[PDB]
Amino acid sequence: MAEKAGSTFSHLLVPILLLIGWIVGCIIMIYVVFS
Repeated sequence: MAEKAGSTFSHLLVPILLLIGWIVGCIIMIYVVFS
């Protein structure tokens, strides 16, 4: 979309945080589900 790195990182930053949150939640759920 934007050749600018700053903007590029910001654009991907959004989806990066969302994806990370899902991963973290999964790990936790497993901990609780386990015991």
